[PDB]
Amino acid sequence: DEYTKLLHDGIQPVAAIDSNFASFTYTPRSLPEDDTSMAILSMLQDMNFINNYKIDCPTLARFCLMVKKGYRDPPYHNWMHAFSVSHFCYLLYKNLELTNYLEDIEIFALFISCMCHDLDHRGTNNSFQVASKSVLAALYSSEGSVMERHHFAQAIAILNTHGCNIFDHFSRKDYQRMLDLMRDIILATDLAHHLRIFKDLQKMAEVGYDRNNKQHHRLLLCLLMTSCDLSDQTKGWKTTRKIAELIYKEFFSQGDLEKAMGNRPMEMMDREKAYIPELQISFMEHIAMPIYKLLQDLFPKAAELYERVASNREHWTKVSHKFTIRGLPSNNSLDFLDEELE
Ligand SMILES: Sc1ccc(Cc2ccc(Cl)cc2Cl)nn1
Ligand SMILES: [Mg+2]
Ligand code: NA
Ligand SMILES: [Zn+2]
Repeated sequence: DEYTKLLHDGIQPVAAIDSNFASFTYTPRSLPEDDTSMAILSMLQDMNFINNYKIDCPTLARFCLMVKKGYRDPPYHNWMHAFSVSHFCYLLYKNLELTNYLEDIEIFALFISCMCHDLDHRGTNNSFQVASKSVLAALYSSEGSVMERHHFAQAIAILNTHGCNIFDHFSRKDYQRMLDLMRDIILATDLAHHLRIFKDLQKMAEVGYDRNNKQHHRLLLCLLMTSCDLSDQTKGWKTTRKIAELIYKEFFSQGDLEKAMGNRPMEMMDREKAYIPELQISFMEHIAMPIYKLLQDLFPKAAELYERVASNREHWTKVSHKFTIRGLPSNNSLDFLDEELE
């Protein structure tokens, strides 16, 4: 039983999970899925949020289980994505020393937002609102349908479930503050939102981060959230390769249906038009690398993250020069590439 087992698991120290658990080299997708709820509790305890906010541990256990259950099983947008995004939030706390830059409550909200940010994703994305089917239209678009309102609504539905409100003992002001933070942070996972605020993020990085500037706190939270969402690109080759398989398996299931029903899919969802290495390069150069470059500009200790993403972009570039990979094979695996690179 998940609940009894999670109650019996108490709250472990992070040293009981792995000595590298707080390292940027750690791959949280290596952790067995049955141990991830325990790891969530361990991270919250290690960041001192359980004690400092007087969180009821049974209520938190139930909350964690409800959030996990609120994910479906498409290839990419599942609980293991939310878990690995949440783990990266913890890595930023530990390695960038976020308490020196943000309030305790903003960091707590960021972590809970990471857990909840893709709730009830069904492996479909019809959000781009572009007339072209080109990947470039998608990579530049700053408007869309905002699916992220639903993810937030699912989070609030969990909090409004009897026995699951981890914040119900908060003051009315702190309760509203937490929910407003969750809304803003979850809405920030929309790439259209990121593209709307990009110029303001650049301006912040140019002038320098001001810990006394409240607009800078807002912008930084958005940047950190997107950096958590894309953190699979900051690990090694095997992670970026595996995640590309998942992203495109998910995309192609949508696109295959759209094509079958006589509709034009986005080109990145059309297995006949989607050159995966080239698409990965484009996403990394347009979206991911600039995010981690901004992060490095604000936090010199984040330099290794940018350099990992850049290294992974160069791996995909080598792949693109040696292979023409249009769509995915019938088994959805490009794992032969691991031996090709070394
Ligand atoms: S790391 C990563 C993350 C997402 C995607 C798919 C993808 C998603 C959105 C856009 Cl606008 C473009 C692409 Cl190509 N690919 N790689
Ligand atoms: Mg999302
Ligand atoms: Na996503
Ligand atoms: Zn996500």
